[PDB]
Amino acid sequence: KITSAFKYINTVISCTIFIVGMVGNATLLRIIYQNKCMRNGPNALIASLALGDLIYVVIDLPINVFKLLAGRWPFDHNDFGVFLCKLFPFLQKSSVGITVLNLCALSVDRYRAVAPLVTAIEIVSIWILSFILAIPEAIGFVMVPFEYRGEQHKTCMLNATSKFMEFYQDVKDWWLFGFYFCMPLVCTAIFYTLMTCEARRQLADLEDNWETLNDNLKVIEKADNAAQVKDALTKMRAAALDAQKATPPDFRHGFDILVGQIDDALKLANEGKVKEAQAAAEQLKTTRNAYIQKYLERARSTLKQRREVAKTVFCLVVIFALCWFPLHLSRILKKTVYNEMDKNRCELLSFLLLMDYIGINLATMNSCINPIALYFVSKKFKNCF
Amino acid sequence: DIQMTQSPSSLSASVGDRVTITCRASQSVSSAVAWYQQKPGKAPKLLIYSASSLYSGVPSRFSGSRSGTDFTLTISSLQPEDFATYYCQQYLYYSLVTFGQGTKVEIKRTVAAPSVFIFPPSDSQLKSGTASVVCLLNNFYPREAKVQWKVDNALQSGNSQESVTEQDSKDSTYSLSSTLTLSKADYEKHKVYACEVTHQGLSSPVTKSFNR
Amino acid sequence: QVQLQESGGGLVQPGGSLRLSCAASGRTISRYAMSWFRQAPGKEREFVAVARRSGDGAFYADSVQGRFTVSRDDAKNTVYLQMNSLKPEDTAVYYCAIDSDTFYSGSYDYWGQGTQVTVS
Amino acid sequence: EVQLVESGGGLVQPGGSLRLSCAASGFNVVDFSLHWVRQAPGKGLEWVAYISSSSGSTSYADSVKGRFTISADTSKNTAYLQMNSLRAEDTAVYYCARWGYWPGEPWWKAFDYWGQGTLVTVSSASTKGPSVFPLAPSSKSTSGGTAALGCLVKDYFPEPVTVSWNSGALTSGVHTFPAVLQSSGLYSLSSVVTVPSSSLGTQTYICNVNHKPSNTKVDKKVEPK
Ligand SMILES: COc1nc(C)cnc1NS(=O)(=O)c1cccnc1-c1ccc(-c2nnco2)cc1
Repeated sequence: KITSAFKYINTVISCTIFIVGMVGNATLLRIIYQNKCMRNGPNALIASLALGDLIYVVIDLPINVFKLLAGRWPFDHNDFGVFLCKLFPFLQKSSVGITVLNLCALSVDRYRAVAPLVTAIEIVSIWILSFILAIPEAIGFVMVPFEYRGEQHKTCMLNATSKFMEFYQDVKDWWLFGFYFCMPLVCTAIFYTLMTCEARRQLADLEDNWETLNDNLKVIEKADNAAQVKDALTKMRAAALDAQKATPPDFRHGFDILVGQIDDALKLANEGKVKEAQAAAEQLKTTRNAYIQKYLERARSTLKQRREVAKTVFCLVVIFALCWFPLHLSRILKKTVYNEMDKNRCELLSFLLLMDYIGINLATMNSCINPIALYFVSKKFKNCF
Repeated sequence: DIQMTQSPSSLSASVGDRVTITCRASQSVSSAVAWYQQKPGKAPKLLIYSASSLYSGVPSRFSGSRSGTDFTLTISSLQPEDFATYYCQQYLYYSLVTFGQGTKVEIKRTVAAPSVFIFPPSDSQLKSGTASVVCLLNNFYPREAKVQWKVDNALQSGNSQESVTEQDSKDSTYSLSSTLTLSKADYEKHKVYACEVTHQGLSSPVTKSFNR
Repeated sequence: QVQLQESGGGLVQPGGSLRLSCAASGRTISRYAMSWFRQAPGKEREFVAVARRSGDGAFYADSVQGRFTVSRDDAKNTVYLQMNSLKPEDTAVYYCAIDSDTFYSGSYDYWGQGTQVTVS
Repeated sequence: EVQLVESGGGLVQPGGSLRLSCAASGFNVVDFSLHWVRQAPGKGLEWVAYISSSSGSTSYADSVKGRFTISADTSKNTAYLQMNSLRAEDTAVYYCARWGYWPGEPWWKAFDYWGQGTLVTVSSASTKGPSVFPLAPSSKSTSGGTAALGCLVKDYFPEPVTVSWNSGALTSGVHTFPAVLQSSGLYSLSSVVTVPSSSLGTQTYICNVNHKPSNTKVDKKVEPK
């Protein structure tokens, strides 16, 4: 029926997800630390995500299977075995933090490139903050008694012991909602909008300058008197002086020589001879085709590459947001519109618990799925496979 | 070609105030603008070049900025030395150089009312052959004022000169002198000469007349 | 031909404040300046404050400098006098005028109907 | 020690010729280009002409083309401007400025050094001294209040004129207005003193004027009517 099949499928998913996570994270870690071409900005953060995934998937699923197939927490005959029911919730709430703040950093840094020590400092700060924020959940769980098989045996559960724990259990659900699924989903969107606007502006400016140069060339080629060449060369000079600023300190020498030839042609036109002005402007085509086309192509390719990395940088966050929502959606129904007298009675009371189990399962499966997409969507990793 | 327009034309501000001057260009000069400062009886000196850059030796309060084809010069602290005329320039190429109209910064104070006097011609001028009357406005702020001469209750729109003094240092006031000159015959053909003053402070225009 | 009267006044006590405005229609204030006065008993109208066109500045006489404030809004055609720290000699009939020139010269023809702000 | 001096200014008749100079110290003309800028009296700035010695290039403004010529001398390190067929609009103050060459920062630096200036006046009439008249206030004009007297000077052709009251005793309380073009040449001027005191003993208040170029000294008394 429902319960036996639920237990069997839970054991199966735990057993498979264990090795799936170890394989994925070990593979990604090896590639990151060995491939000299792989190492870059985002790759350190991705390796951090993989390692945070591994440090949760190594131990936490086997003990869940133990509880599934035994009904009793292991190591109950000793005295240390209590703190496991503290370590089990300690790790989990840590790992999600690592996955959350990082998906803000990927949004923070990716925009900055479009607009080392810093990465190490950010990683250390993120890890320290996530570990610090997960101590209440460790201090909350503690052993509780009951009578079973004739002995006072124990089940790991949350008990109201010290006023700090009380104040924690009042608002833990809403604090989790307001932190782990609210701030990133807005910050990433804001940074995405900023990045898209900036990229569009840069493309527009570059295209406008190049088009100005080409159309002015064509106009001078068909010119007939002094005024036309004068105005066209003035526009050319303005466009070249505006475009020279985009060069990062090769290309600057080319822009300087272009402006110099424009100045010579302008002087010849000022002297009053149109034909000599056309002859002077003839040489501009060679400098164009030998200095400007290359830097235009390089800039276009580089901006393409930045878009390409942002693609996966945000596919990760969209997958995370899709995965975490249903559990909170099912919890909030049992907290705002709880099955007091509202609807369906026996159906809803168990329905909320059923989707809570599904939410737990999907939240755990997020701790394995991310490598799959990184390889499948990014494509760059495939090249390294 | 490539005209430049300076929007403000006279600014009244006190010490410790913020001032901003705007400049607009017709064409698309990239970043070739410069800002100049001139004090009376002296050559201009450079303040800002490339639309944001400080020359060596200038005070650090001066700042400049660019947005599209609009350029802005800002001063945050108005020390006493910062009361002069300011000019805009574009230098895209050697034979294409134009200047703006100019913006003057002046001291601000309360509004006063012009004291007016009228002086009739003396014997010496009429003995020579030419007659001239003067009307005087003293110690008024702000600068704008209007003096109207009436000859026998008939308006006259010629042979009148106006002279205005620069801002004094005692009380930051102005003085104005208006002189009307005529011939000998015209000074005896009519009878009444009057001058009336209108200013933003006085409610009804003031009048002083004499008949001879 | 422009009807324009200030709303406010009535009464006040020492250490108080008010707010008056002869906002007018049928004539865009965007092209002129608004000037304000004070008719003390037994004295000719005395200048108090003037507000020029937008972005040009506001001037005040020495009697009320540092106490009053004039702000103008072109879209609403509303010009205000937020006056504070009133004095026993402030009791006088306030009027308001709009000039007839764009060179900030002297012309005060359109006079308001008259508004009362007495003290004590 | 970058420094520029001009010369050659003066008074010329309508339809004449004149020659200025621009001396440069602390640099070479083969590395910088030279420009002339005008300033009409009580007006703004205006560009006139441009010379570069290295390329031998010259450019002129629209209003001065065909009447001005510009040249340079590298051995003497000087720039020369010659004007012919002058009009009454040409009267202004002239400035000499320097500008760098394109590659690099000197082009962006714009006009960074200027000369002190040279005054040119296009005149028709010759010099003569001034006519001095009094301006006295009547008793009814006083009416208890302060009454101003004045000294009027007319028909003079210097640029500078000086007016003094009681040989500097009446330092505070007087205004001298800028001179005005009057009519058909010549200049007019007035000096006025508010003088609150009404004492007849001190009512002398003589006005003394000086006309230096024509060597004229006139003294007048404003008798209180
Ligand atoms: C609102 O809920 C949650 N919000 C967030 C933000 C994260 N996790 C939540 N739920 S969770 O239950 O912590 C959980 C979520 C996913 C996988 N495993 C567990 C889980 C399961 C069992 C135990 C446990 N400890 N002792 C006995 O069992 C502890 C943890």
